[PDB]
Amino acid sequence: IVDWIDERAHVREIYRTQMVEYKVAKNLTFPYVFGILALVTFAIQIISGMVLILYYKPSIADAFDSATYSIMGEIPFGWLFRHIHATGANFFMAIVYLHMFTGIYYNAYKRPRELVWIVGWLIYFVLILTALSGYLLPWGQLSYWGFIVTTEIPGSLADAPILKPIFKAIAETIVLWMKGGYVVTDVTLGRVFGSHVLIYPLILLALVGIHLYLVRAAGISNPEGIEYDKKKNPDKFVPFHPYMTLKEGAYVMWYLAVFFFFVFFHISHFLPPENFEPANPLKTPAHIAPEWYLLGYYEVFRSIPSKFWGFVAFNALLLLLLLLPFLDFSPLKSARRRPLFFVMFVIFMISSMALTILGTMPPTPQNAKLGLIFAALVFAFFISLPIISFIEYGW
Amino acid sequence: IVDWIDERAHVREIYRTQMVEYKVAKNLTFPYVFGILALVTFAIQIISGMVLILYYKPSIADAFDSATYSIMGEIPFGWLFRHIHATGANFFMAIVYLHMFTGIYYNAYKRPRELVWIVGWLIYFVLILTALSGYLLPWGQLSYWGFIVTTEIPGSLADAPILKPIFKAIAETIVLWMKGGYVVTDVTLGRVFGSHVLIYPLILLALVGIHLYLVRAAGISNPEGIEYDKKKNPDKFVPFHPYMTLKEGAYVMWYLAVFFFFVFFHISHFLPPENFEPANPLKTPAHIAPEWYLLGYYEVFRSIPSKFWGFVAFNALLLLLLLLPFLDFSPLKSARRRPLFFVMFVIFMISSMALTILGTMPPTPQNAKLGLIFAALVFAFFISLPIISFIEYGW
Amino acid sequence: FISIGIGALGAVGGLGALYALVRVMLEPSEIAALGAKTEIDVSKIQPMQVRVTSWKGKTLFAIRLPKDYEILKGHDVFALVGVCTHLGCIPLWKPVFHCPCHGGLYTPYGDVIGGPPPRPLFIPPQKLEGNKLI
Amino acid sequence: FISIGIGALGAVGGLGALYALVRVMLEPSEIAALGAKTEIDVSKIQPMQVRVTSWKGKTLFAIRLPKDYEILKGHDVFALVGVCTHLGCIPLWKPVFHCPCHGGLYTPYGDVIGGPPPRPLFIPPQKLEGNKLI
Amino acid sequence: TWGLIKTIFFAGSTLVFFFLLWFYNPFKHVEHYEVDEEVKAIIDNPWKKTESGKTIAEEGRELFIASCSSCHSLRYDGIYIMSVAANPKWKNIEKTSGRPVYRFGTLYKDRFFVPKDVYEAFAHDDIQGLKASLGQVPPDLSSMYLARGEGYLYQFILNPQKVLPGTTMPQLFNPQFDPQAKEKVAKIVAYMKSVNTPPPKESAKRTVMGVIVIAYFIVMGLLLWKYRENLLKRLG
Amino acid sequence: TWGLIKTIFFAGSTLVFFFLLWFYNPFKHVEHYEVDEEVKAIIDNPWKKTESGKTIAEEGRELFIASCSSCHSLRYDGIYIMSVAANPKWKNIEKTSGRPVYRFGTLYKDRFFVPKDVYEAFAHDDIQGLKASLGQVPPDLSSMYLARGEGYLYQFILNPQKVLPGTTMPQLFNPQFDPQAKEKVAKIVAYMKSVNTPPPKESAKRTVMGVIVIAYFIVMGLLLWKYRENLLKRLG
Ligand SMILES: CCCCCC/C=C/CCCCCCCCCC(=O)O[C@H](COC(=O)CCCCCCCCCCCCCCC)COP(=O)(O)OC[C@@H](O)CO
Ligand SMILES: CCCCCC/C=C/CCCCCCCCCC(=O)O[C@H](COC(=O)CCCCCCCCCCCCCCC)COP(=O)(O)OC[C@@H](O)CO
Ligand SMILES: CCCCCC/C=C\CCCCCCCCCC(=O)O[C@H](COC(=O)CCCCCCCCCCCCCCC)COP(=O)(O)OC[C@@H](O)CO
Ligand SMILES: C/C(=C/CC/C(C)=C/CC1=CC(=O)c2ccccc2C1=O)CC/C=C(\C)CC/C=C(/C)CC/C=C(\C)CCC[C@H](C)CCCC(C)C
Ligand SMILES: C/C(=C/CC/C(C)=C/CC1=CC(=O)c2ccccc2C1=O)CC/C=C(\C)CC/C=C(/C)CC/C=C(\C)CCC[C@H](C)CCCC(C)C
Ligand code: HEC
Ligand code: HEC
Ligand code: HEM
Ligand code: HEM
Ligand code: HEM
Ligand code: HEM
Ligand code: FES
Ligand code: FES
Repeated sequence: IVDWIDERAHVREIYRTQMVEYKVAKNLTFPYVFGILALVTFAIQIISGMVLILYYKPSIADAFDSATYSIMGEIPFGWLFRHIHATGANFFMAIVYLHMFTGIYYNAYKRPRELVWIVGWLIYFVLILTALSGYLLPWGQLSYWGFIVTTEIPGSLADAPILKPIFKAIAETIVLWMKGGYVVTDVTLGRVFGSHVLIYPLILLALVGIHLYLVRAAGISNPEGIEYDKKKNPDKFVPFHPYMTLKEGAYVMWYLAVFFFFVFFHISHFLPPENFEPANPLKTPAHIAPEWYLLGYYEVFRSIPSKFWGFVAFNALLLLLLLLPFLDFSPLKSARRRPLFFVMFVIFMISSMALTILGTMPPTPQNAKLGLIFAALVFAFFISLPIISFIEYGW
Repeated sequence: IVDWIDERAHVREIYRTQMVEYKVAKNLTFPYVFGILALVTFAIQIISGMVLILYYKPSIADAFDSATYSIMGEIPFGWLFRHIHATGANFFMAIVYLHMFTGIYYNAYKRPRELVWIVGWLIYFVLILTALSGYLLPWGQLSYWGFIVTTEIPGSLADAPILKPIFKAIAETIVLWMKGGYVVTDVTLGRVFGSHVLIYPLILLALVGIHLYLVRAAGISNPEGIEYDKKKNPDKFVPFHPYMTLKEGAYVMWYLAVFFFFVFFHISHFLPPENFEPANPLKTPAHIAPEWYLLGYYEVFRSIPSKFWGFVAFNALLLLLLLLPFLDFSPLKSARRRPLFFVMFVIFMISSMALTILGTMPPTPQNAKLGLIFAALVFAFFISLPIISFIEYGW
Repeated sequence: FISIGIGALGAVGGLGALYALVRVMLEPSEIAALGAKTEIDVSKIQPMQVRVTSWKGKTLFAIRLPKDYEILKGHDVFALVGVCTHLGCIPLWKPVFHCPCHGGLYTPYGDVIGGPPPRPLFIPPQKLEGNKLI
Repeated sequence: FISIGIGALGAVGGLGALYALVRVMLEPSEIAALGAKTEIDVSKIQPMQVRVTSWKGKTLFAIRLPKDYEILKGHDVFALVGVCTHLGCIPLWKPVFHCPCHGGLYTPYGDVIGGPPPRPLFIPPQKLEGNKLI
Repeated sequence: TWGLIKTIFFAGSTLVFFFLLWFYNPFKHVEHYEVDEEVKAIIDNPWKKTESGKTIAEEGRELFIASCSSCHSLRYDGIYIMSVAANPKWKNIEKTSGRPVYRFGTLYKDRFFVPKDVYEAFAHDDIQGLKASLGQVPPDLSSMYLARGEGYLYQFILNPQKVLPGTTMPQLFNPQFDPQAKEKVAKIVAYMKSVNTPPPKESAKRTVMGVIVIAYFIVMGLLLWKYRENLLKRLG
Repeated sequence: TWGLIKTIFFAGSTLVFFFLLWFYNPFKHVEHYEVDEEVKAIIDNPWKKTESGKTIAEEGRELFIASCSSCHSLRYDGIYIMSVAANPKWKNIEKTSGRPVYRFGTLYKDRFFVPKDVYEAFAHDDIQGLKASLGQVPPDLSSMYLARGEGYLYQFILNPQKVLPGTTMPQLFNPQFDPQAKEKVAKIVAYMKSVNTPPPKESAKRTVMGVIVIAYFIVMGLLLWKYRENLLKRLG
C-alpha cells in the first residue's frame, strides 16, 4: 500500500509540501514551459544515448560503420534510437535558446536571481561542448570537417593581432585541446567520444541540479514585474498542484508529439544526407559551416576582415551573457514594465535570428556586409542595457 | 564574498541546518564510517573511470591493446588511473560487504528502516553487475573465461531438475542475456562496455541518492538499541558538526592512504598477472573461478551435486537478504541487546568468510564437503532468525 | 472517463517504450541462434573424410567412417567439437587424427590413444532428419 | 598552526590531482608535435626529383629544381603540401607534375597550367638550417 | 488585444525561423539532379518482381558484381573488388567477423561484411592496378545512396563526364546508340537503393508506428488537459 | 573490557581474511620457476650498460629479431615475423596508425605498432608456414612477461620440453655443450622485460610519488583529527 511507504519514506509529507502547498504565481504565461521542456529533452537524450553507447565504437576504422551500418540496419529499433538522438540534440539546442531568450525577456537575471543565471550560462557553455563534441562521433564527410572548422577558430587568436603580435604559438587550443594536435587520430576520436559521452553529461546533471535548486531558492519570477506582494495579495497563486502540474504535463506531451514528428517523418536535416559519406581527411566539402546553434557566432566571425578581432568579437558576444545580470541594473524587472527594453529585446532577437540564418549562406561580400550590420545590432543590445538602466534609475 | 552568495542561494541556512543542528547520536562506533567510505570509493571509481573511458575501445581486436598498451605505456599517468580503477573496484566491493554486514549487526533493517535495506539490496545487486560486466572489458586470458564461467551459471537452471524437467531451453539467460548467444562477439563486448560504463553507474547514482535520503528520513540507528529517547535525554547527541564531520573526514583520509598503498605498491592481485595475456576462445586457463566477491556464492554452487539445486541455493542465498527485514521481527534492535543474535551473526560471518576463501581453492571432494558444511551454517543464520524472533517476542 | 483513461494510456505507452528498449538492448534475437540448424548433408561427406564446420561456436568436426569414451555405438555419422583439450589447438584429420602442436592423438570417436590431453572431445548433441545432421 | 595548515595541504593536494587529471585527459604533450622538426636533408634529393614526406599532416612534397602564385623566388629547395585541390587526390611527380584523377596539372612552384583545380597548393612555412628543411 | 499582437509576433518569428532553418532554407543554391523519367519506375520500387522470378534489386546486384565490382567494393552487402575474386578471404573470411550481412531485417549467409581496416590491408595494400592507374581508389558504394540521392547516382553513372568534368571512370554504359543502357543504370541505382532503404514491409511498419506514436501523445496531452479542466471545477 | 574482545575479534578476522584473500593465499599451489642464478643480473637491470656502448635491452632486441622474429611477432615494439621482412608494410606501414611505438615515456620513430586486425590479415592470412607446420600460431610476446614472469620465461626458453611436455618450439639455445646460451636467453628475457617494465628513471618517480601520496594522506588525516580535538575544547 502507500501508508507503509508513508511511515518509512514520508512520501505524503513531501507531496503535500512540494505540490499542494507550493504557491507558484497564477499569471504564468506559456514560455515558462521551456525549462521543463529542456529537462524532458535532456532525459530523452540520456535515455536514447544509453542505447547508442552499446553499439558505437570510437575507432576511426569502425566509426561510421557502427552508427551507419550497425545502428541503422543491423540493430532492431537502432534507426529509431539514432533518430531520437540526432533529433533531440537539435530540439535541446532550440528549447534552450528559447528558454534563455524568454528568460532574458522577463529579466529573470536580476535580484535575487543573479546566481541562477550564472549557473544557466555554465549550462549553456557546457551544452555547446556536449553537442559539438558529439557531432564528430558519426565520423561523416562533413562531421569531421565541421569539427575541424570549429576547432581552428581558436587558432585565429594566434594570428598576429593589431597589438602585441606575440600571440603566435600561445594559447594553443589547437594542438593541446581538441583536434589532438596536427592530426585528428584514433586517440583523439576516442578522447572526444569518452568526454562527450560521460564527462560532459555528468557535469550537465550536476549543473542542472544546482540550477533547479537555485530556481526554487529564488522563486519563480512572475511575468508582471512586481516580483512579489508578500504577506498579502491572495487568490493569485492557486498552488502548484493541480493548476501547474497538469498544464506542464499537457505541454510536455504535445511537445513530445511535435518531437516524434521530426523523429519519424522529417529527419533529412538532422541526419544530413551528405554526412552519410565516410570522412576522408583529403577531400573538403564545399559548404562546411558549423552546426546551426553556432552559426550566430560564426557569422560575427569571418565577417570582420581581421581574424583575431573576429575571434575577440566571438568571445565578447559569449562573455556578454555572463555579465548580463551585472550589466543591467534597475528596480524594474519585466518587459511588460519596461517599454524601452522591449524594443531593444526585439532588435536583439531579430538580429540574432538573422545571424544564424546568414551563417548558412556561402560567404559572399554582401553576406559579410549583412552579417556585420546584424552583428552591430546584436552588440547594441548589450552596449545599451546600462544606458536604459541609467535612464530608468532616474525614472 | 559569502553574504552575496548567502542572499541568493541560502548557503548558511543550509549549513546551520544540515551540520550544526542535525543532532546525530554521540555513541556512534567505528563501523558507522563504511557508508561514507563506500560513497568516497564510488566517487573514486567515477573519477578514475572518466579517465579510462577516453582510451578504452570496445572492440575485440582493440581491447587489451588499449587497456594494456595505450592506457599503461602510451598515456601519461594512465598506469595510475587504471591502477586506481582496478584497486577501487575491489575496495568498493570490500567496503560494501563490511557496510552491509555491520548493518546486519546493529539490525539497521528493522522498523522503520525496512525500505532503506531494500534500496541497499538493490545497490548491492546492481553493484555486482557493475563489477562483473566491467571485468570482461580488459579482455584478458582469464577475464573472458571468468565472464563465461559466471554467465553459464544461469544455464544450470535449464538442466533437468528433480521436478518438472521442462526447464530445458527456458529462462535462457545465456543466449538472450549476457554471453550474447552461443558466441561472445564484438557486438556483445560493445554492449557490455556500454552498459557497464554508463547504464549501471547512472542507476547506481539514482539508487545511492534514494538510499541516502531514506537514511535521513529514518534517522541513524544508534548502536545501543533503544532507537531513541524523544523529547528528552540530552547531552548525548553533540550535533553533526564538528563532532562527526571531522571524525569522518579523518577516517576518509586514512582510508585513502590505505587505498593508495595498494594503488602504488601492491596491485599484483587486482591486476592479476595471468590476465595480461590476450584472451583466445580456444584455450581455457586452469583455475578460472569467478571474482572474489562472488566466490561465497560460487562455493555454495558446484558443491551440491545437483547443478539445478546448486543454482537454486545460489539464488536463495541472495534472496534471503531482501526478506531479511521481513524475516527478523522483534522489539529488540541491536546486537549489544540480543545475546542470541550475536552468536548467530558470528557464525554467519565466519562461515561466509570461509566460503569465499574456499571458492579460491581447486574443486576437490574435500573442498566440496567443506563448502557444504559452511553453506549449511550460512543457511542456518537465515532459518534461525524467525526462531530467535519468536523466542524474544515472549521475552 | 478520464482519470482512468489517462492511466491506461500511460501504462500502454510505458509498456511499448519498455518493449522497444528491451528489443534494442537486451535482444540478440534471431541472430544469436547462429547456428542451431547448421545444414550438413550426409551424402556429401566421403568415407574416412572429415568436414570442418561450426556448431554452437568454433569449431566442429563431421566424421564419417564405414566400420569400427565411445558414448554412441555404430552410426557412421556424427559430430565432435574439434579443438584440442589441454591447450586448445585444432587437430588435423589423418586411422587416427592428431594435432601437431604437442602431439595429441585422437581416435575418430574422440578418445585419445597417445594423450598429452587428459580428456577426450565432448560430443555435442545431434539430430537426424533424413540426410541432414544438426 | 592547524586550521590553515590543513587548508594549505588540501590546496596542494587538489593542485596535484588537477595536474594529474590534466596531464592524462587534456595533454597530447610531446606526441602531438609530430612532426615540427621533420629532418629532410637537402643533399639527398636529386635535381628534378620530388621526395614524399609529411609536415603538419599528410602530405608534403620536397621539390628541387636547378633553374626557373610564385610566393618565393629562386631558392631551388622548398616544400609544398601535396594534395590536389578541388577533390583531394595526390599528384604524381613528372616539367610539370599532375594528378591522374581528373587531369589537374601543376608547375613545380604550385600554380596550375591546366586547371581542373581552382587554386594552387598553399606553401607551408619552412626554415633553413644548413642542409635541413623544416 | 496588444498581448495577441505580442503572441502572433513572438511565435510567428520563431516558427518562420525554425522553418527555413530546419527544412527548405530558400537561400541555399544546391543543385538538383533528377532521374531521366525514361523509366523512373525501376528505381521507385527496387523490390518489384519481374520475369524469371527475379526482383529488380537482385538483378541490379548481379549487374553491379559483374560490371562494377572490378573497381568498387560495396561493403554492407559483401561486394568487394573482383581482383582477386573474391578479394576477401580466400581462405577464411569467416575468421574475421566478418559476420554475414544482416541488414533490415533479414540476414544473408552467403555474403559477409569485413571491417574497413581488415579489408584494404589484406586486399588493397597488396595493391592492384586501381590507385596506380586511376589515381584515387574508387571509394565505396555502401552508403553512397544516402549521401548522393537517386538523381545524382543516375545522372553520374552513364555520363560521368557531365556531372564531374574529368573523371577516369568510364561511361561504361554508353547511350545515344545503345538503347539498353538506361534501364541497366536504373537497375544499378535501384540495387544501391535497396541496400540503404527499408523494404515495403519495413518502411510501412515505421510509418504506422510513427503515426500511432503522434496520435498517442496528442491524445494523452488533450486527456491531461481535460482532466485538469475537470479537476479545477471540483475546487474552483 | 568485553568491547575490546569484540574489537580485536571483529577486526582480526577481517584483517586475516583480506590478507589471505588479497596477497599470499597459502592454500593455492601454483608452481614457481626461478632464474638459473647463473647470471640473474642480466635480467635484474636490462638497462645496464655493457661494452660496445650497448645496453642489455638493445642487445636482447637484436637477438630476438635475429633468432626469434622468424615465428614470433612481438608487437608493442614493432617486431613482426621475418617472412616477409618485414611482415608489415611493405609498403606504407605509416598509413595504418600504425603509429610509432611510443612507450614510457620515449617514442621510437623507427618501429611501428600495427593493430591486431590489420596485422594477421595482411601478414598471416596470406598464410606462411607457421600455422601449417607448427599447428598453432606462435601467439605474441608483447605482454608475455607480465603474464608469465621472468622465471617462467627463462625456464621455458632453452628447454621448452621441460616446462611443456611436447612443444614444436625448438631448444634453439642448447646448453650442456654450448656454454654461451644461458646469457643469450637471459638477454632475451631482459629485453622482453624492458618492454613492459619502467626504466630506472620512471620506476623511481612512481615510488617517490607513491610514498609522498601516502605520507600526504596520513598527515592530512592526523591534522584533521588534531583540529577536531582542538575545536572540541573551545566548546566542550
Ligand atoms: C508539425 C509541427 C512543426 C513544428 C515547427 C517547429 C516548432 C515551432 C514552435 C516554436 C514556438 C515558440 C513560442 C515562443 C513564444 C511564446 C508566446 C509569447 O508571446 O512569448 C512572449 C515572450 O516569450 C519569449 O520571449 C520567447 C520567444 C523569443 C525567443 C527567440 C528564439 C530564437 C531562437 C535561437 C536564435 C539563435 C541565437 C544565436 C546566439 C545568440 C510573451 O510575452 P508577453 O509580453 O508576456 O505576452 C503576454 C501574452 O502572451 C498574454 O498571453
Ligand atoms: C598497509 C595496510 C594493509 C591493510 C590491509 C586491509 C585492511 C583491513 C582493514 C579492515 C578492518 C575492518 C574493521 C571492522 C570492525 C570494526 C570494529 C568492531 O568491533 O565492529 C563491531 C561490529 O562491526 C561489524 O559488524 C563489521 C565487521 C564484520 C564484517 C564482516 C566482513 C566480511 C567480508 C566479506 C565476506 C564475504 C561475503 C560473501 C557473501 C555472503 C562493533 O561491535 P560492538 O558490539 O558495537 O563493539 C563496541 C566496541 O567497539 C566499543 O568500542
Ligand atoms: C531522477 C531519479 C530520482 C532519484 C534521484 C536521487 C536524488 C535525490 C532524491 C530526490 C530528492 C528528495 C526530495 C526531498 C525534498 C524535501 C526537502 C524539504 O522539503 O526539506 C526542507 C529542507 O531543505 C533543505 O535543507 C535543502 C537541502 C540542500 C539541497 C542540496 C542539494 C542540491 C544539489 C543537488 C544536485 C547535485 C549537485 C551536487 C553538487 C553540489 C525543509 O524546508 P525549509 O526551507 O528548511 O523550511 C522552511 C519552510 O517554511 C518551507 O518548508
Ligand atoms: C512500441 C512501438 C514499437 C513497435 C511495436 C511492435 C509490435 C512492432 C513490430 C516491429 C516494428 C518495427 O518498426 C521494427 C523495426 C526493426 C526491428 C523490429 C521491428 C518490429 O518488431 C514503439 C516504441 C517506440 C516509442 C516511441 C518509445 C520511445 C523510446 C524512448 C526514448 C522512451 C523511454 C521511456 C522511459 C523508460 C519512461 C519515461 C517516462 C517520462 C515521465 C515520460 C512519460 C511519457 C510516456 C512514456 C508515458
Ligand atoms: C601530482 C602527482 C603527480 C606527479 C607530479 C610531477 C611533478 C611528477 C612528474 C611525472 C611523474 C610520473 O610518474 C609520470 C608518469 C608518466 C608520465 C609523466 C610523469 C611525470 O611527468 C600525483 C598525482 C596523483 C594523485 C594521487 C591524484 C589522485 C587521482 C584522482 C582519482 C583524484 C581526483 C581529485 C578530485 C578532482 C577532488 C575531490 C576532492 C574530495 C573531497 C577528496 C579530497 C581529498 C584531496 C583531493 C584534497
Ligand atoms: C575506371 C574505374 C572505375 C569504374 C569501372 C567504376 N568507377 Fe566509379 N569512380 C572511379 C573514379 C576514378 C571516381 C572519381 C572519384 C572522385 O572523383 O572523387 C569514381 C567515382 C564514383 C562515384 C562517386 C563520385 C562522387 O563525386 O560522388 C560513384 C557514385 C561511382 N563512381 C559509381 C560507379 C558505379 C555505379 C560503377 C559501376 C557501374 C562505377 N562507378 C565504376 C572509378 C571507377
Ligand atoms: C618452431 C617455431 C617457434 C620458434 C622458433 C619460437 N617459438 Fe615459442 N612457441 C612456438 C610454439 C609452437 C609454442 C606453443 C604454444 C602453446 O603451447 O600454446 C610457443 C610458445 C612460446 C611461449 C609461451 C608458452 C606458454 O605456454 O606460455 C613463449 C613465452 C615462447 N614460445 C617464447 C619463444 C621465444 C622467446 C622464442 C625466440 C628465442 C621462441 N619462442 C621461438 C613456436 C616457436
Ligand atoms: C545532453 C545533451 C546531448 C546532446 C545535445 C548530444 C548531442 C549529440 C549529437 C548532435 C550527436 C550526433 C548524432 C548524429 O549526428 O547522428 C550525438 C551522438 C552521440 N551521443 Fe550525444 N548528446 C547529448 C548527450 C549524450 C548522452 C547523455 C549520451 C550517453 C550515452 C550520449 C551518447 C552519444 C553517442 C554514443 C553518440 C554517437 C552515436 C551516433 O553518432 O549515432 N550523448 N550526440
Ligand atoms: C538543460 C538545461 C536547462 C534546464 C533543465 C533548465 C531548467 C529550468 C527550469 C525547470 C526552470 C523553472 C521553470 C521555468 O522557469 O520555465 C528554470 C528557470 C530558469 N532558467 Fe533554466 N534550464 C536550463 C537551461 C538554462 C539556461 C541555458 C539558462 C540561461 C543561460 C537558464 C536560465 C534560467 C533562469 C534565469 C531561470 C529563472 C526563470 C524565472 O525565474 O522566471 N536555464 N530552468
Ligand atoms: C561504480 C562501481 C564500479 C566498479 C565496481 C567497477 C569495476 C570495474 C572493474 C573490476 C574493472 C576491470 C579493470 C581491470 O581489470 O583492470 C573496470 C573497468 C572499467 N571501468 Fe569500471 N567500475 C565501476 C564504475 C565505473 C564507472 C562509473 C565508469 C565510468 C567511465 C567505469 C569505466 C570503466 C572502464 C572504461 C573500464 C575498462 C578500462 C580498463 O579495463 O582498463 N567504471 N571497472
Ligand atoms: C554505493 C553503495 C552505498 C553507499 C554510498 C551507502 C551509503 C550509506 C551512508 C552514507 C549511510 C549512513 C552512514 C552509515 O550508516 O554508515 C548508509 C546507511 C545504511 N546503509 Fe548504505 N550505502 C551503500 C550500500 C549499502 C548496501 C549494499 C546496503 C545493504 C545491503 C546498505 C544498507 C544501509 C543501511 C541499513 C543503512 C542504515 C544504517 C543505520 O541506520 O545505522 N547500504 N548508507
Ligand atoms: S594443444 Fe593439442 S596437445 Fe596441447
Ligand atoms: S582530384 Fe586532383 S584533379 Fe580532381
